[PDB]
Amino acid sequence: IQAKEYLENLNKELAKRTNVETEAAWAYRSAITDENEKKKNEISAELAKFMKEVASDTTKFQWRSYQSEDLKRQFKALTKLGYAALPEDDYAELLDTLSAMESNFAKVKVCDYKDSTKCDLALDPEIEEVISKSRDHEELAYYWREFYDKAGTAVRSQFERYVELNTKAAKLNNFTSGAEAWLDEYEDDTFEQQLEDIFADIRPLYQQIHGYVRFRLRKHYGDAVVSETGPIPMHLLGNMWAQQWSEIADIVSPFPEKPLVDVSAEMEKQAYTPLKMFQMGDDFFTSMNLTKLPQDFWDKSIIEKPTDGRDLVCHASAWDFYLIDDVRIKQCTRVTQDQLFTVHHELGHIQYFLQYQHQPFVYRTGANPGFHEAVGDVLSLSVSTPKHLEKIGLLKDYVRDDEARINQLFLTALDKIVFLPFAFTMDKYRWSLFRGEVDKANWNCAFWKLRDEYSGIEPPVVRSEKDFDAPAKYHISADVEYLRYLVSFIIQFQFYKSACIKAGQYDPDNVELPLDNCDIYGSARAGAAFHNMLSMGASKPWPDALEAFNGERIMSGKAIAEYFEPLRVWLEAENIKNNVHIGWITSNKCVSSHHHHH
Ligand SMILES: C[C@H](CS)C(=O)N1CCC[C@H]1C(=O)O
Ligand SMILES: [Zn+2]
Repeated sequence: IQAKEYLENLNKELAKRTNVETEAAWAYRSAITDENEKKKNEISAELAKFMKEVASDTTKFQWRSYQSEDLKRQFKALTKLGYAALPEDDYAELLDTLSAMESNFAKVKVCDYKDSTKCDLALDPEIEEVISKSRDHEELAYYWREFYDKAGTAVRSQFERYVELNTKAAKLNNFTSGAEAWLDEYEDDTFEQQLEDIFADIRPLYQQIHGYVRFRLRKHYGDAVVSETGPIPMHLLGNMWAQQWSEIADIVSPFPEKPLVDVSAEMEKQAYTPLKMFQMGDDFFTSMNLTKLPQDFWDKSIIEKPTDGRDLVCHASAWDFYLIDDVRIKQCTRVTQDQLFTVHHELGHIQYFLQYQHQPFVYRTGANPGFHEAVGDVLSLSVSTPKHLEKIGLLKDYVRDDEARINQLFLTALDKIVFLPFAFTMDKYRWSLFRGEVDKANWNCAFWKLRDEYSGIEPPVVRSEKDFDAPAKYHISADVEYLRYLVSFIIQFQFYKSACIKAGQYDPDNVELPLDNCDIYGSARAGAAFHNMLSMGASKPWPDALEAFNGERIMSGKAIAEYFEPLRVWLEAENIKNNVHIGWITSNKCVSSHHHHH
């Protein structure tokens, strides 16, 4: 019998019913009120029951024996019930606990280090600016400590029941745990190992940047503050979680003398605005014959932090309302070079949305979560190059010295190479929890030992099992899988390298056309490749989506390394010239107790 009629009917409903859920999720996250929180959870509970019933109806159709896939593909996916598999009581309890951590994160406020009266400083604007600009280790320590105690510790209990229900829901779907359930999204039994492999190839590179940054930081802050051979004290790497270090390029770039690609201040001087930035981002896509932003986007998107005293979630995000042309972004945008990439990052999501609207709801997602987080980053890479920044006048007079090129790759290494091990630890940690590998009595150290092993970083002050820091990371609090980023930072280079080749910008043979300097801006063959891939949306396992992009079907490290080759070689020499220590000894920042009040 034909269920193509069934599925078509059903997807159309799901897309209708998810629309409702999406408007409540979006109202909440634009204005955190209990009422909005209640409506939001209400809708999901409702949707959850529909799914349960929709799931039992499919027992009618024995698709495990059907003929054509796609159809046979839509059932395997529509019957994979996530948290909705949980009985009524638990699903609701999960939503509550899930709401608790999300709003706790977003509602954090600390008191200004030099004015204990204020206490209205928030993470997005204020704190992120301090961690990023201050050069007083004691002040960055203050803000580190103040933020991790509120954002992580305060929500340890909820986080524990979250893992419990997460696990419960995963066994309810025939998965080993929540861990193996996330991995399933990549449809490949050897995925984790492929990633463990690639990380190994780039690690050596990671351990040359590490010792170097540590060299300057220690030269700048001093021996007493940063020690040689020891892991790098966070709070000093310019990022609350140390996932990216570009913010401290003013003190660790090898050539601050040679032009620094810091368009950030030339932006502010030119009166750049959030709106202008989105429009610039709209341009790149249309330049590539990609789809232009629809009218609902400019009408509904929130692109600047609301000015009232209301609470909201401001960790940038893009929304697919599952209709036709109703896509919106919510960003607390600021005029700075990092935010500029972010806009593009977000538009990468929007693009994908538009690219697969026609697809049956079930397939309206990304081929492999990795693909979703990479689109917009590929354009960002182009925008970051001297070529494209001069072309738009955000870099007046610039000379490609040679040692100016080193900066152009080094400033990129702090966000792209450096990130690889951070994102890997994020899920390795949550995987070890989902799997019963760790004892609740060691939950907070496993996280730090893990930040130690892979990143060589440690907290500003001693923490203990009394604290719980993992939740200080938005995604841990909001339950958002993180492996998608690791995969993105790898393959986004695979995309970029092919785009530039299809575009007349990259030639491996001769020079004058180096990978780190193509712009693909205005490239039609590029957007073309980007259309064959995006338009598919989950309709096929990812090896097929990629193959639609460049004929290849494998994920590899042959992209970042080739891109950062000139940097890697420049460092080895430099590290011997300065006698720079490589590698680090285990950390002494995870313990338990100890006070001097007798
Ligand atoms: C806003 C995006 C997701 S749409 C995000 O969370 N990113 C982008 C890069 C890293 C990571 C982060 O902020 O931790
Ligand atoms: Zn994203």
